[PDB]
Amino acid sequence: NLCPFHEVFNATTFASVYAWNRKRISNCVADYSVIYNFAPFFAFKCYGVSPTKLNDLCFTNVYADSFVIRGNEVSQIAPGQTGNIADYNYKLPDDFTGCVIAWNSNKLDSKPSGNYNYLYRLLRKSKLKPFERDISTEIYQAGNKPCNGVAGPNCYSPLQSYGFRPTYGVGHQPYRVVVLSFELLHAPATVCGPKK
Amino acid sequence: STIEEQAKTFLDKFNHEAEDLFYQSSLASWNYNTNITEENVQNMNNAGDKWSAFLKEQSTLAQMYPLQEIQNLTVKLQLQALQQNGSSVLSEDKSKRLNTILNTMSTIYSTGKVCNPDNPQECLLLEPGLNEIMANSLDYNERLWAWESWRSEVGKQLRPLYEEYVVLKNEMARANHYEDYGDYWRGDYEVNGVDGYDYSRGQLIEDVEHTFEEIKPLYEHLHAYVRAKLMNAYPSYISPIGCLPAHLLGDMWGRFWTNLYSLTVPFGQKPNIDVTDAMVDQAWDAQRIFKEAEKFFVSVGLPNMTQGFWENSMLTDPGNVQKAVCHPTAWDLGKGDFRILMCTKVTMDDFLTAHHEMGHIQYDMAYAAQPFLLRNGANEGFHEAVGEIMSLSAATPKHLKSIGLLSPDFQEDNETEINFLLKQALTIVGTLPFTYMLEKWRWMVFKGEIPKDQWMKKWWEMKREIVGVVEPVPHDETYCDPASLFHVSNDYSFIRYYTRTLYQFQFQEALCQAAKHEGPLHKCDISNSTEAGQKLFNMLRLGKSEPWTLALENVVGAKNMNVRPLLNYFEPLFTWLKDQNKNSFVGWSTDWSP
Ligand SMILES: *[C@@H]1O[C@H](CO)[C@@H](O)[C@H](O)[C@H]1NC(C)=O
Ligand SMILES: *[C@@H]1O[C@H](CO)[C@@H](O)[C@H](O)[C@H]1NC(C)=O
Ligand SMILES: *[C@@H]1O[C@H](CO)[C@@H](O)[C@H](O)[C@H]1NC(C)=O
Ligand SMILES: *[C@@H]1O[C@H](CO)[C@@H](O)[C@H](O)[C@H]1NC(C)=O
Repeated sequence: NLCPFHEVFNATTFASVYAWNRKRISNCVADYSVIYNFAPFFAFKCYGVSPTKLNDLCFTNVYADSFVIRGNEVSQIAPGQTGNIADYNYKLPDDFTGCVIAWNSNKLDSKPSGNYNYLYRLLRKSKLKPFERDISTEIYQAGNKPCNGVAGPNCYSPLQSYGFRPTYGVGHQPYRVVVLSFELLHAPATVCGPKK
Repeated sequence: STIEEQAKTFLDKFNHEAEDLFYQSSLASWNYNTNITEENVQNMNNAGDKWSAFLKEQSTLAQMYPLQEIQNLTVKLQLQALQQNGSSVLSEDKSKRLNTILNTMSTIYSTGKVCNPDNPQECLLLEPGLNEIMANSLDYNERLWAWESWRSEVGKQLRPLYEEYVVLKNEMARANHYEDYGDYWRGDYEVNGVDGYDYSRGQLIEDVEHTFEEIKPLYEHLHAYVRAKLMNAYPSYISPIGCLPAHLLGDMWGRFWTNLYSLTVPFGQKPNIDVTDAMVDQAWDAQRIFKEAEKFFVSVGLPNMTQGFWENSMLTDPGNVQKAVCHPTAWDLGKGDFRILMCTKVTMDDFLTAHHEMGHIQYDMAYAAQPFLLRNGANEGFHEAVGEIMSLSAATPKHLKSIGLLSPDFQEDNETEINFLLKQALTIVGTLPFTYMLEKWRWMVFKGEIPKDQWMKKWWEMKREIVGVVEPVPHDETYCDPASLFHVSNDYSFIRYYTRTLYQFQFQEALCQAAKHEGPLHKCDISNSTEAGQKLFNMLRLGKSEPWTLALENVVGAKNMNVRPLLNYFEPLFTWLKDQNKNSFVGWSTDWSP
């Protein structure tokens, strides 16, 4: 049995960071060599798991979150960071036994007319919590007066767009991020690495 | 939710579509400047209209968060920048009249063509013709004809529009809670709120006057030397005791004395420094020029530039297939996009301008982390000063020898040092009195305390005492001589060129002291000095967040403009001039009568 490690990495489109896509992976052989197919990996941080010892352990579940952010926002995909992605869009817990993988996608994403399909949340009442997803698009009231719905002054919608033109810099170019979070619940493990 | 918190969330939803719209507008402008078509003009018009409408809407929705109820400083500065009414305080009719005035003045100056001699078939224009025949002319009669011809036709058209333009600008500035348009312009060198690091809009006038008082003796000595050199070439045209004629300063308005170097060079037998021959026989291109500039910058310590800079910047003209203005400018398009637009020839001057614009680009990359409204120089002279630091450093003979353009067989002597210092003084010192004169005249005009029926009279009586330039022919009130200048006609502040001159030498002295360099200041090399690079970058990465008074101290240790870096930079030239022109009169007589 080979579960979609290839399909999550090789997808035609990637979900926005504000509403990211989480895939629960179970009943698998690890076959982690599929991940290393992609060469241009911009970051392969491996908080809590050795980047060469993955193919010896067994976990109950594996979650592969995938989203698109800027190049300078990849540093916020790490336990203990702060900013606009790590507290309003995608927060990950302090322990976070897992790996973070990100590569540039200025060709697959991005468009000279402006790729506005990739949005993030610039304003929220409270900071996000580890592995929470806020999809609601209500209007943020920023002060002392109810918005009473779609609104203009002191109101302000929450989700902002990125634009992703291909002439941008390197820290402003789209960067597809795939985050692997291994779950080690006290249950019989269903994902294991091959061994003779 | 306090008013400051509301302000912080507005200026966080502004800083995000502003940046997007500014990138769109800058990309439109860049592709027009690289490809002059009609579709590109339409794209610029659309993008600029969208950006201006967004800016106006954001300003009217910012007039809400009151400034007196905000305690933060970054938020206060951002709201100050966003809340400027500008020309909206004027009535609709008055605003449209002012816009038409500005457009007509700009078009008249740009398309101005004098056809006085013979029949109107033979007429010259600005860049090749009139500039060429004013730059290199040995005929007093021809120079007088050209000068008085431009001052007559152009000024007589400018003045009727200029007076009402001044009235409208004064009304707008008064409606903007200022005193006059001069005060509105001076409100850029203003720090209000910071204790110990503060400035006033009249303190700028006081400091500029004091700095000019300090620089005056060197200017008098240089003027005496220039007059002595000019009299020998021009018999009976310049009196030994009088002032200097207006049309004899190379430029049409006498802004720069650089073109007055062939008749002023002291050591003609000694050849000047020039690396064009070796640079062209070493097979150097624009790519190698900019690669060596980036090598100099990384040797100093500043970071290397983005990969997209090389593939997007237009460094060479792509033939005559497409039309593109090649004026050297550094483009900061916004979201990580830095480009340089210039037509690069294999020349020393093009090499130096490449270094200058590359320093501009480095300054732009330094403060890219600052908010959108604070992404600028601390004042409007910091950018030019920072660029000129590297422009000065890259032209040193030591750096040229290290790079490879100057052969080791060449030796350095006090004669070559004096030649280089005299050329530098002609370029730099020769424009400080003119800039101070022009901005003082504009400030006095906008003040309105002087009358209106003697504008040219006071202009010419201030030219004599401040610059030492005498009118060759009498001028009545129908003339508008200052309006013949680009910045005066097109409504541009001019004190930036006076301020940058002091700031650049302040920075150069500070960075040469930090580089552990011993000797003359003009033979300094910031290269291979990571300490100097870090000291420069400390001020460079601040942008407009910190006040310019503190930004100056972060690199120099002073809190205002200082003439002393200029004076120690030009000290060898000053001593040489004092030792040489002691037998000739210094200064200009006040009793001259034509
Ligand atoms: C530049 O303009 C020309 C004019 O038709 C056209 O080929 C196109 O818009 C641009 N081409 C290039 C190569 O930039
Ligand atoms: C103003 O707000 C910014 C928010 O980023 C903060 O960093 C800064 O310290 C504040 N100013 C002062 C004086 O505290
Ligand atoms: C920038 O300069 C550094 C020198 O430290 C070099 O290693 C790097 O490859 C250069 N990058 C580019 C894009 O020129
Ligand atoms: C800077 O240092 C490098 C390596 O030490 C050397 O090759 C280069 O010539 C030096 N340049 C200057 C201007 O000192």
